[PDB]
Amino acid sequence: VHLSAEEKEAVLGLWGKVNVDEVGGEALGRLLVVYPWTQRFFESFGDLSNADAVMGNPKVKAHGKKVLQSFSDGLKHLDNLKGTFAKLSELHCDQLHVDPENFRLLGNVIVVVLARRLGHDFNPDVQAAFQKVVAGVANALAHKYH
Amino acid sequence: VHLSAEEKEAVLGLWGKVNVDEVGGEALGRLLVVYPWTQRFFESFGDLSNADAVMGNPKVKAHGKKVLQSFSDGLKHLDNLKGTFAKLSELHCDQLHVDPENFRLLGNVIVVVLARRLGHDFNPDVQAAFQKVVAGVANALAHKYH
Amino acid sequence: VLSAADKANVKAAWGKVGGQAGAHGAEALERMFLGFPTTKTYFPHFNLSHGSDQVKAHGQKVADALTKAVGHLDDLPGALSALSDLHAHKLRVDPVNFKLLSHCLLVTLAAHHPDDFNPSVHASLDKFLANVSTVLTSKYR
Amino acid sequence: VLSAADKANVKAAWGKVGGQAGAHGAEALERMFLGFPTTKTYFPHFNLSHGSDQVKAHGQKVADALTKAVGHLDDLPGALSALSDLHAHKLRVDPVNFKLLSHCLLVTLAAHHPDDFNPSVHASLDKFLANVSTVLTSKYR
Ligand code: HEM
Ligand code: HEM
Ligand code: HEM
Ligand code: HEM
Repeated sequence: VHLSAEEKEAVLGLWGKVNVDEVGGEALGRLLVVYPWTQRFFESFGDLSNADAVMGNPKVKAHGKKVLQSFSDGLKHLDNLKGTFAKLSELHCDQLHVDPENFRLLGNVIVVVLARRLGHDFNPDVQAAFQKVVAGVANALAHKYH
Repeated sequence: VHLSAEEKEAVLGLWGKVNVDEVGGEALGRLLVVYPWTQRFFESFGDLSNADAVMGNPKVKAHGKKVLQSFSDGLKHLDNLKGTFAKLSELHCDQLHVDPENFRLLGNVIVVVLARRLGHDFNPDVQAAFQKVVAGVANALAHKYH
Repeated sequence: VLSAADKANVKAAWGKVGGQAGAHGAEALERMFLGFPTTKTYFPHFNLSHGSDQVKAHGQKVADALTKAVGHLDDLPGALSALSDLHAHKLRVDPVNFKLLSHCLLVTLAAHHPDDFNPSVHASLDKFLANVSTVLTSKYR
Repeated sequence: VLSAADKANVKAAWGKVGGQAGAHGAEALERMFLGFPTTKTYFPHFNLSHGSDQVKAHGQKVADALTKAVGHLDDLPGALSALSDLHAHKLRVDPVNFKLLSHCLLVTLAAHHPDDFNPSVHASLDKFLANVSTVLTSKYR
């Protein structure tokens, strides 16, 4: 996408104060409890019938950390998010068969967790800067499709 | 868009059978009818308050053909949709403020129209090739957004 | 929240389809598996090339399911009783796949009934399906 | 659908919000106008700045519709007739804007009360706002 020259700092700045590790485990876990139908892609993760079990399950954390790691090792490469998620979308389309609607759902989920985290410092203007980024990933990942 | 040699011959094989004057007016008319909220961006186009008033509204038919004429030109350049649709994007983005979602609804209403009028000549396969293109036009117009 | 109109158009349009309904359930699924391949993964045990006895059999079960809803317009939740639980908490069907199966069911009807598929009927059938969708995806929670 | 757990999760979460309801109804709107400009058209008459009598006057009101719903979860339709006909007829407020206003209200509640907001209250509050939305997106005709 096209963030400005000020929005570039709003994001880059607070990505440095968010423990992407925990966030990654909270976004993925928060998704699965909120959007139940996605548990179908993680059935080899064990049990996910109760909110607690899911937000405890060590697998979700280990993977969450992976989700947010690429989110970050993708940040800064903004103007070409299409070249950063290539194989990564191939994998999603051909291998996983995920529907891109779900990428907009996750970007939204992560975006709320962050709020729970930086609290008061996650002012409206920062939300609007992340809002465009998460759309950029969300649409980059939906690239190699049909 | 990623259109294979066969997929491509099918789509273009199909536009030659489409009467643009006719199609463009029934699609945009059905849009204003099936999804009421859409009428707003228009309003000025006169008395809209029944299938008959929108179908019969002259202006709905004219605009409906410019729309298709664009979809036509766009088709003539599947290889570089974004470029083609650039100018039209900040027209719907800045000028119009149309949620990019409506671009796919319209696309998906044009498909229901190609079918109502091409019947058997709109076999499952051809429609599939065409569903691609629709995404392409939607993602294309949803480019220069802000 | 179906106006009295939609209840009539839906009953007529479906009613005019008559016998053909089954054939439509199937056509609607091919047009889906090929238009939105992401949806084929719920049917790996099936063979879905074209007019194969399997899609043909599932398709009739699909049309019959709508024939009941069309006939129980007032109480849709009960009418579907188990199709919803069998969709939400079990196969765990993503909700977009309902959206794609409605437009490909609609497109079928148009290809076969351009005669009686006026804009009004089109709008009413669209609601009927969005309605049938919330139901199948309501027991998500 | 809002089940008993959902009903008691909302009430027990909204109850906590208390008097801030107004400041949080407004923040959300304000977050919406910024995060999604395409919604700013629905208000060419407000002073749409970081708070001007308008956004908080409006927020204050949005905060009350919800409190009404939150107090009538059992039967929202009746207790939401007006607004539904104000958004699905008079104003033709495009359906997908309720999706972007809910989000922001979730990002607002979550930034201010990060300790009641557990995964269940979240899941539960994503269904209130969903079924309130659907309600305000019936009237359409
Ligand atoms: C917001 C965008 C998302 C990002 C950045 C993301 C990224 C990733 C990454 C980093 C991997 C690495 C796998 C590899 O290459 O070996 C992965 C795997 C995977 N993703 Fe995502 N993902 C996203 C959204 C989703 C969503 C929402 C779903 C499904 C509902 C999903 C389901 C999966 C699954 C099942 C795997 C493989 C897990 C396994 O087999 O162990 N992803 N994803
Ligand atoms: C296939 C995608 C679309 C294409 C090809 C397209 C193209 C066109 C063209 C050529 C114009 C003239 C623009 C001008 O100079 O004012 C137009 C205007 C407009 N379009 Fe579309 N459009 C698309 C989809 C839609 C959708 C989904 C909406 C939603 C309601 C929309 C709303 C409008 C409005 C408000 C106008 C201006 C009214 C007027 O000029 O009288 N368009 N469109
Ligand atoms: C909205 C219309 C739909 C209706 C009314 C409906 C109805 C049906 C019917 C009648 C069956 C046969 C159940 C039985 O064994 O008795 C069924 C099962 C199932 N449905 Fe649907 N369904 C709908 C949409 C979908 C969607 C969107 C998907 C695809 C993504 C889907 C995937 C399946 C699968 C895999 C099964 C069972 C496989 C089998 O045992 O034959 N259905 N559905
Ligand atoms: C959580 C769901 C929503 C609730 C409950 C809500 C509530 C309200 C209320 C209470 C009013 C004021 C009625 C009065 O003055 O007596 C109203 C009007 C209005 N709403 Fe919403 N609203 C919602 C979503 C939206 C959305 C998403 C939009 C579009 C962005 C929107 C746009 C407006 C506009 C255009 C008015 C005009 C009111 C005026 O000019 O004073 N509302 N809404």
